[PDB]
Amino acid sequence: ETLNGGITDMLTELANFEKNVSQAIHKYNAYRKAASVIAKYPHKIKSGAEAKKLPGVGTKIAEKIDEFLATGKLRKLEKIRQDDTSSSINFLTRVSGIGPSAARKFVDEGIKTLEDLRKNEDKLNHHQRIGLKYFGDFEKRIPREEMLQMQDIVLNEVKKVDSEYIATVCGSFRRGAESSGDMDVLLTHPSFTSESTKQPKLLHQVVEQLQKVHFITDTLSKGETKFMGVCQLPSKNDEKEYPHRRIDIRLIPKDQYYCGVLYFTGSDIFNKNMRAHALEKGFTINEYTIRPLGVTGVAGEPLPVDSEKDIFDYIQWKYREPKDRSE
DNA sequence: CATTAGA
DNA sequence: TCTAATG
Ligand SMILES: [Mn+2]
Ligand SMILES: [Mn+2]
Ligand code: NA
Ligand code: NA
Repeated sequence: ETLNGGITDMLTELANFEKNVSQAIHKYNAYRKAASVIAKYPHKIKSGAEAKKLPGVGTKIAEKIDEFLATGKLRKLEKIRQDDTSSSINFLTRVSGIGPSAARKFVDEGIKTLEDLRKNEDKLNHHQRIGLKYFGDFEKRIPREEMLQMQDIVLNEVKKVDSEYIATVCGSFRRGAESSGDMDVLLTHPSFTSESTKQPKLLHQVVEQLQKVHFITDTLSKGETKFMGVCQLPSKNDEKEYPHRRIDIRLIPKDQYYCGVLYFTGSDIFNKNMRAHALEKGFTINEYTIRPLGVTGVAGEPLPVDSEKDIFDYIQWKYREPKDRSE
């Protein structure tokens, strides 16, 4: 956690580089397990050989471990960091919609800067264009204070549309968080569950409403169950217009709402930890259900969940407010 | 690990 | 169809 801090960090620096700049899933995969292992190890790695004993660490990495232990730096790491080609990628990759693959390609064609990207908006698909457009606003965090106004709105339309809808803004926002990166709204409806062959409009009508009033200003991707767009709080009585925010809305078969809600409320840790406990307590949890465990090794049969509680009760835990689902 | 765009 | 990119 700090005892092997640099080691794991340099390791991941290295991994990440293989995957993005290079397309070496293997080495890239290599750096990763090593990094995973040395991280666990309970003692201060004092040399490559010591490290070497570890599963995943071989000669290649052991050698890096040394140079780093001796000189508080690393060649390849100095080399890479400097490398403009590789920096370029690490940068373009910041555009929503641009991933490594496209970053490489662009770069090759010589598009390295944001500006290059502008002069060449033509080579960019919708997502990435919108991504390019709001690059600035997309990088900004969401002051909770705004999150509240946003939530406040979405709820009203959702409802105005059909009183039946149930919406819950999940995420860190949910968990108290002072600011969030983007807004996740989980939605479901009684007339939509596990069997009942969809009702795509269900998702569609809200979107349309939301757009109707100008909260959604753009669409990145809309499917029959998961809409991914951009929103904005009405720039009041001018002088202060609000930054463009990322928003995601997803339809859930009402029968698996809370499971989802549980899940997207995180945190990653609260999750696992919740997950591991349900295991002892003879079950299993996942993005959509909780199935009692049978002794034959495994077992199924989706228990009936009516609120976040039921999940709790099932695994027989203490209902933990979202506020404390921090780990 | 699943849902969407795109070509 | 596959393959990229988000989360
Ligand atoms: Mn989020
Ligand atoms: Mn999200
Ligand atoms: Na070994
Ligand atoms: Na990106």
